[PDB]
Amino acid sequence: KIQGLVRPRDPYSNADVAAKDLRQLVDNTIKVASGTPPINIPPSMLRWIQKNP
Amino acid sequence: DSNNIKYVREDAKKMHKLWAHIRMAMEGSRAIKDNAKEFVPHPDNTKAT
Repeated sequence: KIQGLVRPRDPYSNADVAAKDLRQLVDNTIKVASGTPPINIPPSMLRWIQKNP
Repeated sequence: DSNNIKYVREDAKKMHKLWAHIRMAMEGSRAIKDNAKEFVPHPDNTKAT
């Protein structure tokens, strides 16, 4: 968005003109990487009286 | 024992156990092998400890 788009002006004496320019903002979208720790697959050893799948 | 004495005996809470057993029997060997304990008691609890 141009900052000084609208300026006061003096038609009686314009004198010098302030220079202007236009820019380009840059947005962003960062990538993150998730995961899972290695999970042991145990044999069913909770079988005293409780069940184990 | 005297059935004339009051007792309430109708609700699915009565039958969930056998309904679930029927369901896992219908499922096949996976469920039965999986839920082995209620069908196959341990050969000895002392060992089971």
